[PDB]
Amino acid sequence: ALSLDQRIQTLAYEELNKAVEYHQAKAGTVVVLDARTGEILALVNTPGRNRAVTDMIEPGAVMKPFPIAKALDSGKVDTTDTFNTLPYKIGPATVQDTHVYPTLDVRGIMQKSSNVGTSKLSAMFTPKEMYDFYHDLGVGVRMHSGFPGESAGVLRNWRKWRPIEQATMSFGYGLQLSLLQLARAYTVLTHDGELLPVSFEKQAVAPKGKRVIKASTAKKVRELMVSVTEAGGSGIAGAVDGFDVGAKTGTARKLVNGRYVDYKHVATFIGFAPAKNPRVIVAVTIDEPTYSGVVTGPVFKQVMGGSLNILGVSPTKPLT
Repeated sequence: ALSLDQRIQTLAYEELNKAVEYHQAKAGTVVVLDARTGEILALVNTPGRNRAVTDMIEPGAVMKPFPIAKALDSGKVDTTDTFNTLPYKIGPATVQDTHVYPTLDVRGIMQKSSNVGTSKLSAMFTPKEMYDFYHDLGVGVRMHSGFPGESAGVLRNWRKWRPIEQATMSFGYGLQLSLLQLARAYTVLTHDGELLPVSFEKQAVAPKGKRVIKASTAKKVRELMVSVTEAGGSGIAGAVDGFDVGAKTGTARKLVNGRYVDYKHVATFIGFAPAKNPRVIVAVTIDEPTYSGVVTGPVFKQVMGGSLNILGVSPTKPLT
């Protein structure tokens, strides 16, 4: 009475193992969720504990869709609004992007993964507003999936935030989530603005979402996220032939490993497809490979591609 699909589980397992071996990494995880139910279709880790659920990371750039969605959902910004995306200071700290652009619109902020752009969208909101939003996505909240050792992640009390911390949180540092929590947060994008419960049991009743953003906002964000896997986007390595894919990639950071402190870079890729009418969310992490997109994108691409095949979803465009 598990919701896991053996064919997808097997696919995930082989793709993860190939990537971990190839990049000589320390560990890895793949999660596949049903994008409209929250059921787990696959969950695999390298050998040891269930890191997908037990281990939390500072997610980095894969968090950026969320402050973007919040800004659009508020009515305060439009996708065509343009921002100064030059590096800037918060007291003595600098917020800066990997690749510097003088200005980007909201689409460009998504496409190029701008930390400056995201932090400026977040800065339109009070600490309490952003905290309440992250809390409502499930950050720092127990999913009660029925897995033991389930991490709640970390979301610090907004009464303690400095401006720099609000800023870094918008681009995924200074708060912490497990990969399963991250996949679950993505249901806000796939399930028309409502956060779904996560479950490994075959569902008998339709799950009830908790509305976080408008359906129209969720639809717009999934459209923006397509640019990420197209030419000019930071996630081109996880494009899937035949489909439009909304995705993010980034370098997450792991600061806790089981019961111990740690400090490791974690390549991450998460996304959903088909982008207009998503069926599944695939999330991948690979711990300490020895360029996030190039490491995890191929895993994401084969797991997502194979998952859509296995579920019988027709390509929305001719294969190249």
